[PDB]
Amino acid sequence: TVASISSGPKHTQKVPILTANETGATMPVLPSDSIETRTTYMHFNGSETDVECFLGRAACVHVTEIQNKDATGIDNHREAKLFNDWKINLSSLVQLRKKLELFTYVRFDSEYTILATASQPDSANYSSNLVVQAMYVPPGAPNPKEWDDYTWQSASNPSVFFKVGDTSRFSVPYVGLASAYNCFYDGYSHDDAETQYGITVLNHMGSMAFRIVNEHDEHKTLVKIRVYHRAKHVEAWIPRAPRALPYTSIGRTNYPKNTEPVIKKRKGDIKSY
Amino acid sequence: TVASISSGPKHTQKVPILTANETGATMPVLPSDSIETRTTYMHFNGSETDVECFLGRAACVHVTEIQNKDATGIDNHREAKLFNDWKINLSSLVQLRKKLELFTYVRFDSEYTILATASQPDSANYSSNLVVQAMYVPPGAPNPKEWDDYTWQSASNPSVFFKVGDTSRFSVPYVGLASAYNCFYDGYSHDDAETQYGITVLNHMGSMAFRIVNEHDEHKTLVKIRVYHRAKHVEAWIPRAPRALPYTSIGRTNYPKNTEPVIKKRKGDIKSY
Amino acid sequence: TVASISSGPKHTQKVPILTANETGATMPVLPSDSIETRTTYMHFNGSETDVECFLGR
Amino acid sequence: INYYKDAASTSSAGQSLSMDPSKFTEPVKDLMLKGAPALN
Amino acid sequence: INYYKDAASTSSAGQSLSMDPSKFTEPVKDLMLKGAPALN
Amino acid sequence: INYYKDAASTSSAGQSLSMDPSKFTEPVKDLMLKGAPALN
Amino acid sequence: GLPTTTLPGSGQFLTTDDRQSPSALPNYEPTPRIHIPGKVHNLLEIIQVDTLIPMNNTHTKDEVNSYLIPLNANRQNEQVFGTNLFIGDGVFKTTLLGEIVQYYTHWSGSLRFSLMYTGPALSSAKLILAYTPPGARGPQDRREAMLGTHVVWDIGLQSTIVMTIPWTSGVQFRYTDPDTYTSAGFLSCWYQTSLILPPETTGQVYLLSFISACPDFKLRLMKDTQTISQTVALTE
Amino acid sequence: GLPTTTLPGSGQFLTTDDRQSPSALPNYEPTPRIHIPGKVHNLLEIIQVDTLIPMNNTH
Amino acid sequence: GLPTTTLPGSGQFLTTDDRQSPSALPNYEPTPRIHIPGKVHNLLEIIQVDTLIPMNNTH
Amino acid sequence: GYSDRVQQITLGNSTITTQEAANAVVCYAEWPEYLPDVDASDVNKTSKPDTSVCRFYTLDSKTWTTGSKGWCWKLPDALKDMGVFGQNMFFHSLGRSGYTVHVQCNATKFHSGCLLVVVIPEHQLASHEGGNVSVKYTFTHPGERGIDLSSANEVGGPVKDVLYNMNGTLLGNLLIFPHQFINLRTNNTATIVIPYINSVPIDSMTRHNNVSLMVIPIAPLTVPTGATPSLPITVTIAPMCTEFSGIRSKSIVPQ
Ligand SMILES: OCCOCOCc1cc(CCCCCOc2c(Cl)cc(C3=NCCO3)cc2Cl)on1
Ligand SMILES: OCCOCOCc1cc(CCCCCOc2c(Cl)cc(C3=NCCO3)cc2Cl)on1
Repeated sequence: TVASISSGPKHTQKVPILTANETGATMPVLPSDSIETRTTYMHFNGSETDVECFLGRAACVHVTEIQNKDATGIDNHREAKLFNDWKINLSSLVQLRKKLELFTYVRFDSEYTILATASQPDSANYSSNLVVQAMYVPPGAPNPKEWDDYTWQSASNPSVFFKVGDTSRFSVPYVGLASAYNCFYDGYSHDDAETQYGITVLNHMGSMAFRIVNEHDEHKTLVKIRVYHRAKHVEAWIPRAPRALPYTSIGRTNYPKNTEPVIKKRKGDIKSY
Repeated sequence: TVASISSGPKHTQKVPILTANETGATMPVLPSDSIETRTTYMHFNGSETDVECFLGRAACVHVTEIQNKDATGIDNHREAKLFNDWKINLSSLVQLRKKLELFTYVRFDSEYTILATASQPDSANYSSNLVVQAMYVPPGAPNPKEWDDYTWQSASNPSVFFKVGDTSRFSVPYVGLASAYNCFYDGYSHDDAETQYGITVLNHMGSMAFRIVNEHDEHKTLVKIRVYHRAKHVEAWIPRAPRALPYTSIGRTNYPKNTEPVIKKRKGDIKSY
Repeated sequence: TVASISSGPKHTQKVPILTANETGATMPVLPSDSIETRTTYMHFNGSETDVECFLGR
Repeated sequence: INYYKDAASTSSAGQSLSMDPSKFTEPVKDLMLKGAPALN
Repeated sequence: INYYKDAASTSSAGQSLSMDPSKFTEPVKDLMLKGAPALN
Repeated sequence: INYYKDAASTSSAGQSLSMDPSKFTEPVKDLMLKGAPALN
Repeated sequence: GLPTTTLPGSGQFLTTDDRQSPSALPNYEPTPRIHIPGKVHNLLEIIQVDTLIPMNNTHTKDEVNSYLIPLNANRQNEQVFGTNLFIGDGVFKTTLLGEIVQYYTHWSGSLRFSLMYTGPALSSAKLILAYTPPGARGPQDRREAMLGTHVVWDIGLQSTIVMTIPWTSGVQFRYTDPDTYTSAGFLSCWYQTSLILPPETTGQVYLLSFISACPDFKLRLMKDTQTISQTVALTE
Repeated sequence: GLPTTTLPGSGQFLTTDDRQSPSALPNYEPTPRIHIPGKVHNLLEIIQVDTLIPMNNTH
Repeated sequence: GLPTTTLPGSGQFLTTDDRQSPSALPNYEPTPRIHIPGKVHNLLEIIQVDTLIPMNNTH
Repeated sequence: GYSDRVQQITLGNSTITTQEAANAVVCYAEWPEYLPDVDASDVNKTSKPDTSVCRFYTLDSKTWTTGSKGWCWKLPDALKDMGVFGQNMFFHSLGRSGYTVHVQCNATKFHSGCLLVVVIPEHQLASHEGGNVSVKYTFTHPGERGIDLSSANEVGGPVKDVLYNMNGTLLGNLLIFPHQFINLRTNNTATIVIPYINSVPIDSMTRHNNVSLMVIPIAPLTVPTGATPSLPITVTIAPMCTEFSGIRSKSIVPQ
């Protein structure tokens, strides 16, 4: 492939460099339209800018935490982090979020990696070996109320059991209801006067639920869960302007008030170098 | 292959042993040009002197250390070794350095092995099990400021998570900007009067960043990281004189003052055996 | 596979929507027996409702 | 590839792709045609 | 070799090697030739 | 068998078995024959 | 039982590796795809669309006005604007090009810089745009500027002028984050003759300026952008 | 000895995965199947049989 | 699931072994090679060039 | 003697002529088309009123003055009350449509000024409150009036800051969306053909707008000396290939 062809002096009536940008086109002008060039080859394919590659590496999408401790006398397991949950979503952590929102609709399978590490902040004789269990919990299946409810039987709901310190990995097909996931949605769930705006009404995928299977030892053990997400089989439509201001909320486009100028001011003139 | 052919008495006008070294050549003289020889075969190929073999074994290129401890009240994580970094480079440890600098330009893929072991120098009930994470951090991606910054999300930056005591291994293609890496560079980054000389201005590859993912236990744990590097797919050009004096700096050729004579003095005469 | 065929106005002596449930049958009535439909395809096989799948986790 | 000798040890079965609701939805003795009168 | 039955479980896809910027760079209704006048 | 997609991930290269010292040992412009006088 | 040996790296999680995994939802059937206009395949497809450069960066809070390069009637010989070409920083940095370049470590290729004139139709002007390849200082006067890559632009019916910064380089890749060795030059613009307004007209006229990449362009070695960060996880 | 590398997920138990296992009862012979009317293959077969709706829910 | 057995040496790191590894930079395209005079292939090529001997070591 | 410059668009019972055009943009290089069966889901036959809905409606005019910040209309909202298009809209459960948008602004060869005319698929607005405040319905359904970016923040309304596109992105990059400029010195109209863009084959026309049309002054209007300091901008829009499905009782929507 040639990156530049050889081109010499020109004295024409045919001027490729004068255009009318009002038309909305970006005319494909090249170095050889306005200087004299020599042949050179590309030596490159643009492999690593493919959208599959761009969205295809694992990104941290969520960090939560649960603890193993005596539940005796706990009136609210959920509240003691005896177990916990995640209202699933991807736009919670921003690094990956800015990348996805370069597109309007996106379609992909997900591969998830879950790393779990334990901490024992206060005096323990040892490090126990805990098994985590972490059940998907669809929009419409009982949310588990205690850390050892019938829910955890998970007879119809996929669940994975792995050890703290290890990693769990599995992959879920594209579960969207439509043909693509909306990265943006300028609509409502119905025409009510006070319903929520955005995608949070679309992006309704149920939540994920972690717990330790082990009963309690004499000390307490903090287990912190990190969920990583990798898109595989990516398809993206309609590019948009990149995010400039900071994010404030999952699912709304809102930016913070009295934010700071995002364009760097010159130290000098327009004329400055 | 014959290592020596059979050759007998000679009384010629054709003298292969008289030459003129002023020409710059090393004339290919053999035993059979000046004594009577018998046939012998080589029985050998020179396999283990191939440059791929010479530069192809893992060498320790870096030892760093980070600790897991309560960051509560630490004003400078980087400074507490709560995490740490490496300004990537290869000429930091000398064994491998002398080997590479036998050549002027070198091109290869790298395979890296990272061993992490833990130490608990002061009273602990136990040995905790820590997971290390160690993100590449290109010349132009945010350097992570705390041990748990958004940076560690590493949504676009390759990172590996492995356990202390284990080893991590992965391989990075030849990332040089030119066609080869310069082992030497007699230039500057621009024609300023005070800019730095050498390759340190060329050899600008960003740094590598390690941290423990675990929160803190009651005791403190020292984790010491050793990075090993193995060249694979090696290509080397222009041999040079081997390094004689000791090294003083990454990237400059400078030797120490009042160094010692590097040529061993005879215990005796020129005539001595 | 078609999920619905195209069907238009009807003025018949042949009424598929009147039945006698006392018989014990569930007559296979479709949208196109009582409204005007357009063609659409199924795009689906019913894979995940197989009893092997239902009892297989 | 089965690595094991016994049939019980093989993985899940593969979709019936059988599907015939008529034993349940139309177990009538004399065939009913949709469109023809139910009771003649 | 896929070891798994479902398509979601396969590795990353392979490069589009599609690449056609004209839907974005030249969505004009009447074709513009480089070198010819923009507005006639 | 390569298990990985990228070339950097393959094992070490295999012996040049190239070997030609003359660029280093005899870079002279006019060819010198062993046995003939060095300087004529 | 077949004998195996495990190698260094066993059990590691590399966020960039690409392997198979069990599906959690065996046998599930995804929604059919329908057609949607606009599919993107390569980021290289989109960085060829031009977007506006806030060249007039001299303000103090972001404003629509930093997209406008002003022009003065009747000045002769003088300089309209100047900038270095660190596409990953400074004016370029918020543009789509700048914004994507920042996801990669290295770039190589030609850039297309165009200026669209917005003054009254009955006015006229001749400007010179100059590209100064690495190695010299930003030009200080047109004489200096005109000795490097330049285009005399004659403002006419055809409203825009497309200047190309042809890839001039020893090393075949440059860093997107500004680096010296790897630096790309300067871009300046001066009056060639001068802007002239028709009667009954007055004041400043402005040029809009765009940047996009030529088909020439290469970007490699993905990394994280300095353009976005956060201090606590967001919630709904 | 063939060189291997284990990936993330090794040792996990996913209730939905489908793999082979050793049989605890090697060589055992199950009872023959006889014919039984009524076999169900898909839940889609049965949701087409109609059932009564307690529409008058007001009690 | 295929049955395996691990041998002595599993998990060791031998600095001299030569195996495959995942690339951290999937799909990256290295700079083209250009021609450079002087390529070395074997250390045996270079030890045939003669160099001076500090024979007079007596200093 | 055909110029890129003169054009005629006849759609239904209405025709537009421009003698000073700058080509026309067809979003993503695709022209509006009906919904194919292979893409269909709802089993209902759809209704295609054709020429009674696919004609040109001219919205009420705006006034560009030196202080203008820009205006924003949403589709199909802007047309919610135009003739039979609108009735169909409130009466069917689902509908789908593409449009031809023609923005008009003429001046003289002494004026200067340049407007950006852009179509943004799925333009989800931001609350000026920050945090996770929502933007109430009424605020994103201004009807033919559209939203005036130089009007004041209101409560439950969107933010109206132009350098941020009403969503946290910079004005400068709107050029990645199908768009066309109106530069008084060149141009006097802008025309964009919009194909139907959604993640579902057909949708509700009232709970979801699928494009915002935005007209933004970028180079300020500058009139000749002692000229009146303002110009009107007119927007005329025509639904094209419209289909409605799932007819019934007639939606009732807030406010
Ligand atoms: O705003 C950013 C981009 O917008 C596009 O869409 C964003 C998005 C991404 C997702 C994820 C959907 C849910 C993933 C599939 O769910 C799971 C999970 Cl998260 C875990 C398991 C699981 N099984 C055993 C253990 O865990 C199974 C399923 Cl189906 O939901 N919405
Ligand atoms: O002076 C001695 C010889 O001179 C030649 O060049 C010397 C030299 C060698 C190198 C190494 C370049 C950087 C290596 C590639 O970088 C990495 C690293 Cl060091 C780690 C990871 C990584 N990914 C996940 C974890 O770590 C990824 C990449 Cl691309 O940089 N310069």
